[PDB]
Amino acid sequence: QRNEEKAQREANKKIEKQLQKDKQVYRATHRLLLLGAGESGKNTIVKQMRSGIFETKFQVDKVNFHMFDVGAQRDERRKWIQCFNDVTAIIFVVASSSYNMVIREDNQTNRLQAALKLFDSIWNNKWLRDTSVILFLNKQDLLAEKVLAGKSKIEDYFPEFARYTTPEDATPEPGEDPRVTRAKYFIRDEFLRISTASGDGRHYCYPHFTCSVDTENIRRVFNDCRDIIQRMHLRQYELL
Amino acid sequence: RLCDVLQVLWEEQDQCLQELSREQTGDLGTEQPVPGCEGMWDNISCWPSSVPGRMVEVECPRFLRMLTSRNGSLFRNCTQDGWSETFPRPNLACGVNVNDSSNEKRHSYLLKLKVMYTVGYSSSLVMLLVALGILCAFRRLHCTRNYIHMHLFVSFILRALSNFIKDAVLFSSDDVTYCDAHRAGCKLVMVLFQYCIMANYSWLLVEGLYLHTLLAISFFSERKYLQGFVAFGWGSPAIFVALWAIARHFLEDVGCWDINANASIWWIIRGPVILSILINFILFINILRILMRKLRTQETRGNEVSHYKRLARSTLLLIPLFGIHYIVFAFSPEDAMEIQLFFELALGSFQGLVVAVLYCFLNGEVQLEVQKKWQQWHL
Amino acid sequence: HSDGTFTSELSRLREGARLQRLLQGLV
Amino acid sequence: QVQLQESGGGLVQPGGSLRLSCAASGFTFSNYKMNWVRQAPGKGLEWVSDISQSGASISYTGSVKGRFTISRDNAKNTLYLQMNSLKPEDTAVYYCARCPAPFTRDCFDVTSTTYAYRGQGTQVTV
Amino acid sequence: ELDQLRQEAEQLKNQIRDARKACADATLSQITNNIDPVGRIQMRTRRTLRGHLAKIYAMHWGTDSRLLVSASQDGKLIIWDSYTTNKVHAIPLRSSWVMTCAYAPSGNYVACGGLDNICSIYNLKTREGNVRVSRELAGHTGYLSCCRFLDDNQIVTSSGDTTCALWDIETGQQTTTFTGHTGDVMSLSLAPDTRLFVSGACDASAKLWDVREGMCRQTFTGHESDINAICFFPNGNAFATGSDDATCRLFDLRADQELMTYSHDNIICGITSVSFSKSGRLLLAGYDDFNCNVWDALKADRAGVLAGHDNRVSCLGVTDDGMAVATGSWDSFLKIWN
Amino acid sequence: SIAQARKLVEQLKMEANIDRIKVSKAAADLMAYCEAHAKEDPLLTPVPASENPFR
Repeated sequence: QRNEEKAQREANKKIEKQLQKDKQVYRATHRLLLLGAGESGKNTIVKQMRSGIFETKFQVDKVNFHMFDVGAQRDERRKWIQCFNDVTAIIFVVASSSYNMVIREDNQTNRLQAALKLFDSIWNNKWLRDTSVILFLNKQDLLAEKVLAGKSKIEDYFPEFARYTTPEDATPEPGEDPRVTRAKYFIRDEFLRISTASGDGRHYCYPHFTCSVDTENIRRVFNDCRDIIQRMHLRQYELL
Repeated sequence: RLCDVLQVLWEEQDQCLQELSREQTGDLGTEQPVPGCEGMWDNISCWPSSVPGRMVEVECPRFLRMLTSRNGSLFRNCTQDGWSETFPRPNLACGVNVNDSSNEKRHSYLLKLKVMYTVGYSSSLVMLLVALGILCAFRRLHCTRNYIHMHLFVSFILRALSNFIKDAVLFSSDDVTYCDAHRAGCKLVMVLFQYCIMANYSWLLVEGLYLHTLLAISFFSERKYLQGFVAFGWGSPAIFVALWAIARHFLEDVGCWDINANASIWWIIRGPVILSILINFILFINILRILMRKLRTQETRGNEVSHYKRLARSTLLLIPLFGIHYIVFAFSPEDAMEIQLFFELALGSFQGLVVAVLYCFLNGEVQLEVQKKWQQWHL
Repeated sequence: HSDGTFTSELSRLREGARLQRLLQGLV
Repeated sequence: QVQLQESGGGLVQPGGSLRLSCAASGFTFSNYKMNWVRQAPGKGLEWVSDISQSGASISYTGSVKGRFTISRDNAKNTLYLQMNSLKPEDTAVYYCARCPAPFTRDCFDVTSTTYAYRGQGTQVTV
Repeated sequence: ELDQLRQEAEQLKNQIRDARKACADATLSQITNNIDPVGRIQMRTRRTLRGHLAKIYAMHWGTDSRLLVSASQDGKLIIWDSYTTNKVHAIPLRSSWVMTCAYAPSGNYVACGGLDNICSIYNLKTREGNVRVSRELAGHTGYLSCCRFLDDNQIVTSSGDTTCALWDIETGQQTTTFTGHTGDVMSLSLAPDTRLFVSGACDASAKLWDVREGMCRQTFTGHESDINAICFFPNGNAFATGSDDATCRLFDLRADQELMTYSHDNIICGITSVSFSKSGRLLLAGYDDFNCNVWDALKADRAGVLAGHDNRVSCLGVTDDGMAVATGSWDSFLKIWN
Repeated sequence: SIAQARKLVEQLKMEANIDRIKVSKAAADLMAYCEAHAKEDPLLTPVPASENPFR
């Protein structure tokens, strides 16, 4: 019956008009995955910006960003993490001061080493090979207190720290001690070693010394997502 | 002007044809300085037929009469007994006698360049028609970078096609085709030629604008302003050519519109084209500074040499796609018209082929999609 | 642009040749 | 059926040396990166060492570097941990753990509670 | 003690392994060695379905076989008419991370779920005529991996919480809960009778479940890695599985051990999806290499390859009539092959 | 775990108590079923273009 065929054709066109509007709103939005341990400080970072998967909607200068936190999922991430292979960037939050043995933080002898293993597994995954990571070295305020006190030494859990020398691009904060600078830069250099080994230009790592209450965290993510989009357009033109 | 002079001579001949029925026959026998027998309206500019015939008043044509140093002073007499005919070479000879050897080499130099540009446009046209098809044929290739590229390729095809049609209408024969035949047609093809050249310049600037917006403007990927860029690419040349056409019809409406006698009228086309070249040069430099900033904040310490090869390769790819070679002779003296015509037309004609090879034949994605389809044929 | 300059220059020359042949015919 | 059985664990004096062995069956051992993980009493599972499929790429945690050696024999389908200069902090249950998928650079979930591809463990006391 | 139970479990495991080895008189390959091989199988791409903006995770064919529901991570569920390519319905989803979709045998309702941990039921035949979510099932503590309707009021689901659970749609409550698996359950397939169902998890083990009883009647092992896909043979007595170890295995229910193994030295990528042809002679498998391999189920020979996707093949479905095969990919496209 | 081990053992006892069949009988049945429906399989047995709804 031609009446059924023309109705289905009209129904298809009504759907296509609605899908064109959906494409404009989907392609204009930047999707972020926030990953972190319980004591990373991701929840406080989420609270400042502000369900089996939690979502946060925030805007930075006319640009919409949709951020996703795990919520109720098991500790095994090998299947679920494959869904985030199209996100703009993966904001990984790591507590910098969790290098010593602490019962409170997950009952783990080294939380930083566990964070390093997680980062190396995400950076080398076949599905996440083209996904850029925004590394948030959170809890820098606590790290300065632990390094200035001196009861717990990073070299106990990171022997290479004894031979470590702060690089010429240290850019220390006003009034910061050399000891805090060598510590945080060693922490950053541990992650950079993993990212520099296999990046191959497909994806990039953006390290940042962060605090859970830093107002700059939203601007840092905006700048990282702008640099990521720029490199992705450069690559299409073969300019790289 | 060949036509204005030819007509002046035809008007002087119609002036002669008015006095053609002289009715002076029968006094050609009695010896006279001139019996009015003069009938060579063709041989003389026109025959005065004055009985004294002391001098021929017309002499050289009225348009060339001002140019000629003397007026008249030449007597042509068809007399068995009387004064003796005097020819132009004997009397004044105007300046036509002057060999005028200068600029003969330039006339030959232009004809050679026309052959060189003809092969540059032909080669570009063949490679651009096979590039537009590859991009249109594969859905995977479709993207807003490709669609902008598609319009650029078409602008080159029109630039290449326009030239061939213009050459046939104006330079096909030594006899002047379109002398008075189809003047409105010769003018119409000139209008199309001017628009097609300007459309290619406009599209070269649009390629710079799109890439510059993608990098300089944060998160500028709306894909909505693509229609605005398409409208600028075709619409902006149409406005400039129309204003040139208004002026060419209203003022300096001499023969076909091919010769740019009025410099001010030419600036309606030359000035916008020069501005497009200046803008594309600045965007090209800014895109390179943004790119080097990405090069320097990567590879860690990296290698000066490694960064420069990335910079050199990316700069070379951009030069054909923006027309940065148009900067070298833009703002040049009119003494370097021979080198500029050679660089811009003889080698420039190949820029449609270079763009197609770099952004299609050597584009990695195009190579992948052609290979995958050929594997299905290969199976 | 060069194409317009090339077309103006070769048209002006051709005409100066088509006028010179015409004067060669008349004289 | 994937099976990993640890052995060699026991009670040692501080400064003593042990050699843990993990026997593997039910999969192609050569296609998988192998790991040693440990659970100290009152603490979560912690990664100790990993070895690549060839055995060429080897990693260790900072606390055990220069005191622990990880080795694999592809023909024997066996993974080995040699522990020297043992300390009381090294008292834990040691579990050899296979990476989830073969041929993959990444390794996820080896230290997760209830990871399927992990042996029952061998307690080591110093 | 824990050791006595452990050695007792090992005793039972070895006893089962001897009992099953006592039934291995002759391999399925030896039994089928004398039959004519299928030979090269050539399937062309008849219909390409376009419209999804992001990777497709799942697709299910309607019982009529003229229609199919696809599920994508752009947050959209799309109903397609495979005979004309016309979209019948586009359903906006509350959560964009859908991992599964199901068409009802009646076709009155469809189901989707994912990282939300919820199975959402949509009515396709409302009195108003607008598709609206009619029931949300919220018991599961992990992502939804697979779902299948037994009927309009009953639907079985599988979660990353290690469990499966029958649901009564009218009450929204779990009639029974299947908790045998130790890893994230990735797939399930209902038997033609619907009395039983099989499930594949990330523990390299497949479990046969009695739906009414809620008990696991049989467990099947031998995969080296996570089982990603599972499908029953069309007679209900065997099922096929696809794993991350780049291998497919056919497991017989009455024999309680795998009859056949489909592998190749050149394939080093995991399997995402498996389906059987109407006779069961052909096993179709989707791969991470972007290509589907058609296998001769009886002889374990690769009969043909479907190669039209530019991204990982996420899901496969064969029509009820057996006329067509659908393939869904991370490339946002669904291709129908004949 | 002691509860988990007491749960796993009880399940293994149920799986051990099942009645099996020879693999040869199981493999003959699959072959007979496939050969009974080969004509009705449009993918194994291609049909004329006229029959194909798709083409």
